[PDB]
Amino acid sequence: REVAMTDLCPAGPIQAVEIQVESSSLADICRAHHAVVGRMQTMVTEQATQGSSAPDLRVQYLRQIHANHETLLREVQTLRDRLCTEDEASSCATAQRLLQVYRQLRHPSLILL
Amino acid sequence: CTVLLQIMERESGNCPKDRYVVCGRVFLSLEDLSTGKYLLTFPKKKPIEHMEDLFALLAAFHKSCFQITSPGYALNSMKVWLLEHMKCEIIKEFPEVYFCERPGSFYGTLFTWKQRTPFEGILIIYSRNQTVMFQCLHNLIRILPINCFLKNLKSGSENFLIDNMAFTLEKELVTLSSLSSAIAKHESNKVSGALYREITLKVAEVQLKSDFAAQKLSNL
Amino acid sequence: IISKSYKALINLVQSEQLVEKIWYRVIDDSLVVGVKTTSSLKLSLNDVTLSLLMDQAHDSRFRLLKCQNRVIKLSTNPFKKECVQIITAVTSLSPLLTFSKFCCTVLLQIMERESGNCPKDRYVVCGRVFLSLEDLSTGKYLLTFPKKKPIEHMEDLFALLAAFHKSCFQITSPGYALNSMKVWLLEHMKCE
Amino acid sequence: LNEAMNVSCALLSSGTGPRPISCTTSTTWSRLQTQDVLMATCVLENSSSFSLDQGWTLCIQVLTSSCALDLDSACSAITYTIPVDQLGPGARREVTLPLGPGENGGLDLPVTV
Amino acid sequence: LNEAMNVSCALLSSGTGPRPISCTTSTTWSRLQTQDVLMATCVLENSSSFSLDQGWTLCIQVLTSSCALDLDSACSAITYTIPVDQLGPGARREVTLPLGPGENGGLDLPVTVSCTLFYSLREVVGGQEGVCLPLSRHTVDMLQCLRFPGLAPPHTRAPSPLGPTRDPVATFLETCRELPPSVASIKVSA
Repeated sequence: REVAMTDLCPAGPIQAVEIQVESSSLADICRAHHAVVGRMQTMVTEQATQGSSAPDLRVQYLRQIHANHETLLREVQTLRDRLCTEDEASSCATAQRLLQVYRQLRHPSLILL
Repeated sequence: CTVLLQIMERESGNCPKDRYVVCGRVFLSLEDLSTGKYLLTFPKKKPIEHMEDLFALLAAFHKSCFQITSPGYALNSMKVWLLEHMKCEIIKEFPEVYFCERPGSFYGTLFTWKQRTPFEGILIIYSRNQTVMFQCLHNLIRILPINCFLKNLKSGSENFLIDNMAFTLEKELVTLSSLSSAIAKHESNKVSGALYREITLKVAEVQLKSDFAAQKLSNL
Repeated sequence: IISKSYKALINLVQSEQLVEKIWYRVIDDSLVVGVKTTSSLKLSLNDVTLSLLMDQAHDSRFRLLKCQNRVIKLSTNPFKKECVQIITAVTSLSPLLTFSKFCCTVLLQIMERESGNCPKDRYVVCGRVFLSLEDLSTGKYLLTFPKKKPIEHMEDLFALLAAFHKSCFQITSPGYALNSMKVWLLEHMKCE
Repeated sequence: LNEAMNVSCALLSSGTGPRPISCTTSTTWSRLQTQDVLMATCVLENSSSFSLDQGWTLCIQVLTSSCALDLDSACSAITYTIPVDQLGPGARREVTLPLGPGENGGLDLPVTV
Repeated sequence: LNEAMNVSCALLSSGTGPRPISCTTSTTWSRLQTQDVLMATCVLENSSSFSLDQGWTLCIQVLTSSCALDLDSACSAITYTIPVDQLGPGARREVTLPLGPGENGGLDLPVTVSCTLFYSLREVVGGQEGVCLPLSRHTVDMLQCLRFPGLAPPHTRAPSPLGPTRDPVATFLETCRELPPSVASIKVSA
C-alpha cells in the first residue's frame, strides 16, 4: 500500500510504498523479510549510480531512532555479559526477549529515501 | 570416478570466487571387493585402527542430534549407560566417539557425548537405520532421570543459536546507532540521501544475518 | 444393540478357512507380514494382494502406508506331494514406531480374472499385529545374523525370502555338462 | 454406525449411477531426476450428504500383469492404505502414486488400480 | 580440445546478455503420495553451433542454508552430475531434482542451485586434469515457495495441508516420557 510520511522528509513525503507481512510463524516472517530485503538491496544498488538522492530532515526522528536503538544495544550487551557469566535460567527468557526486540525492530525497517 | 571439490565464498555477494579443485580419482572393481581390501563387513573389523574406516561410517550412517538437560541434578549415568549397558569401546585417537559392541541390534552404532555444564549435555546418534535410533532412545529414556528433557535438534544447539542471534542483532543495532551518529555530526557541520542509502545497504547486510538466526531459533 | 448391528453389517455384505494363519518378522528396518494359504484358495485363478491398515487411534495424521506383495512357492521333500504357497507383505518400520507402538490390521483381498464381470471381489481379515519397542528390545521377532544361523522356525526363512532382492538367471553350458554348481554351492559358497 | 450402514447400503445397491462416494483415477506423466515417471492420481469425492467420519480407511492395491507364472515375480502387487478423516459432503481427496519404471526401464501395461 | 576452446571462449568472453549455453533454474510444486514437493527444473540450452561432444559433464550442486552451524546438519548439501553426451545446436535437456520438505517441513530457505560444466581430457586421452566453467547460480527465497490456494485460477477443492503438528522423533519423545501474528514491514520511495 502507499503511505506518505511528512516527518521523515523536510518538504515532500514522496508517498513511500510500505510492504507488510503477517503470519502465525515468526520463522516464515524471518524468511519473507530476508527475501524482500534481498530484492530491495538488488533494486537500490542497480538504481544507484543512475538515480538521484532525496534530502531528509536530519532532525528529531533520526535521533528518536538513535535513542530507541542505543537502549536495546546496551540491553543486548548486558544480556551477552549475563550469558558469559552463566548463573541460572541459562537461555529461555533471554531467547523470548531477543525475538521480542527482533519483532519490534522489523515492523519499521529501512525506510529507503 | 573423478572427484571434484568446489569452493564458494559467502561473505562476497558478487559471486567472485568459484574455485574448483580436482582431488584425484577412484578406481574400483568387483575383484578388489571379492578380496576384501576396501569393505567394512562387521564383527571382524572391531579394533578400529584405520581412521578412514571410522570416517566412512560417520558418512553413510543416518545421524540424529539430541539436547539433554537434567536441570536440578548432575548427569554421569550416561557414561555408565554407554560403557556398561550398551558395552561401548572408546576410539583412543578421538576420545569423544563411542562404538557399541553389545552383540544384538546395537552392534555397529556410534555415539558422541559433549557434557558442557554437567547438567546440560548433547548426544548424537549415528545409526544404521532409524529403527535402531528409536530402540536406543527407548532404552536410554528408561535409564535417565525423571526431569531429563530430551529434544531433537535439526540445525545446532540452543546456546550457539542464541549467541548467533545476539551477535547478528548487536552488529545491526551498532550499524543503526552508527547511521544516527553519522547524521549527528552532519548536523554540527538536510542529510545526503546518498549517505542514508550507503548506510541502509550495510544495515541490510546485517538484517539478512539476524533474519537467518531468528528462523533458526523460531523453529526450535 | 451395538453388537447386533456390527454383526448385521458383516451379514449385510454377504465358512471355509481360506488362510491358515498370520506371522511376522522384523528384518532390519523392514516389517514382513505373511500368511500361509490352504488348498481352497487357488492362486492360478485368483490374483491376490495383502495390505496393512493403521489404527487411526494411534495415527492422528494422514501418512499413506505402502506394502509390497510377494508370493512364495516352495516344494516340500520332493526327493499329493506338498507345495506350500505363502503370501507376504513388506513395508518400512521406522515410520510406524512414531508412538513407541502400533497395531495394524491385515486384509487379504482376492479378485478373479477369468470372469470379466468383476463379480467376485471377496476379502478377509486375516488378523492383527501388535508391535512395540519393549518387544524388539527383547529380540523375539528380529532376525540378527550370525546368532540365528540354525534355521528351525520356517517363518524366519519366509521373512528372508520376502525382504530380499530376488533375481532369476538362466545358465546354459552349451558345449559341456553343468555339474560344477553343487560344488560351488556346497564347497566354494559353503551352503547348508 | 448408523451413517456407516447407510453408506454401505447405498454402495451395495446398484442405483445405475455410483452416487454416494466415487473414486476416479487418471494417468499423468511427471519428471523425476531424469526419467519420465508415470503417475496415477486417485480422486476420492463425496457427492452424497453422508460425512465419512472416523472409522473409515481407503485401501488402494496396484495389481500388475495377470497369469501367475513358472517364477513368481519380485513384486506381485503394491498396496496403499490411508485414513479418510471427516471427508464431508461435496469434499474431496487426491493421492498420487507411481506405477512407473523404477526398476529396469520395465513397465508392463495392462495394469489395474 | 578445439570444441572446448571455441565454447570456453564463447561463454567467458563477450561479456554481454546472450550466451551460447544457458542453465535456467525454475521452481515448481508437484504432488506425491499426499505431500506437495518443491522441484527445480534445471533447463540446460545450447543456442550456439558448438555441440558439447563428449568428456563434458554437468555438476548441479544444491546448497542449503549458509552459516557455520556448531554441530552440523546431517546433509550440508547434495550434488548431482550427468554426462552431457551430444547436445547439438538449439537442443536442450531438463533435470528435476527435489529441494522439498526434509522429513518434517524441514526446509530452511535461502537455497541456491549452482550449475557448472566440467571438461577433462583424461576422459578421451591425456598426455593434465580438468576445467570447471561456472554457469547460472540462482537462489530460492521464500517468495517463489509461497503458494496461493484461495486466489488460485481453478478455485478447486484442494485439502488444507496443515504441516505436521510435531516431528516424528518429537512425538516419540513426548509419548515415551509421561497468540498474536508476528509482523515485519519496510517502506521505500515511490
